[PDB]
Amino acid sequence: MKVILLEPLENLGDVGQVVDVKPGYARNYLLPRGLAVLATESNLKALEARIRAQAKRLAERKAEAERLKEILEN
RNA sequence: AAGGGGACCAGCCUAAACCGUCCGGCUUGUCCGGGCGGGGUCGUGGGGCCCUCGGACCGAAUCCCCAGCCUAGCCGAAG
Ligand SMILES: [Mg+2]
Ligand SMILES: [Mg+2]
Ligand SMILES: [Mg+2]
Ligand SMILES: [Mg+2]
Ligand SMILES: [Mg+2]
Ligand SMILES: [Mg+2]
Ligand SMILES: [Mg+2]
Ligand SMILES: [Mg+2]
Ligand SMILES: [Mg+2]
Ligand SMILES: [Mg+2]
Ligand SMILES: [Mg+2]
Ligand SMILES: [Mg+2]
Ligand SMILES: [Mg+2]
Ligand SMILES: [Mg+2]
Ligand SMILES: [Mg+2]
Repeated sequence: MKVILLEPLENLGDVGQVVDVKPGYARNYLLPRGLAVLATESNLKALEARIRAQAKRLAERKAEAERLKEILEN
């Protein structure tokens, strides 16, 4: 049962990682405790749409820095 | 059971793709979901989306009117 970790978890994986666990662990532990959500298609693109923003909104923190590394060093 | 002979005869709407809008959520958006509207309905497969071209007949099982019919009756030959 693939689920999306919402927290860095011991020997399981990092936050945002999609790992496989037994169903009982998912519905009776990981899911009612907020530690993860199930890897449905519905909130699978939710994950792709956040890695997207961060990928863009981080490289923008890089593109603007250069727009001054070129100015000031000159 | 197929097949043959007959009775009757009639075919339709939708889900999904893709658009639009509204509302919700807080994993902030090219986000997810819920509505509603548009789209669409097929087996030679069909539909969606993008290119070129071509630009009125059909018609309900729904509604209206009417005939007809039903719920009383009536005329009716000649000792
Ligand atoms: Mg047979
Ligand atoms: Mg027959
Ligand atoms: Mg919608
Ligand atoms: Mg619809
Ligand atoms: Mg429609
Ligand atoms: Mg249609
Ligand atoms: Mg239609
Ligand atoms: Mg329709
Ligand atoms: Mg048809
Ligand atoms: Mg065939
Ligand atoms: Mg096709
Ligand atoms: Mg008919
Ligand atoms: Mg009909
Ligand atoms: Mg009489
Ligand atoms: Mg008499």
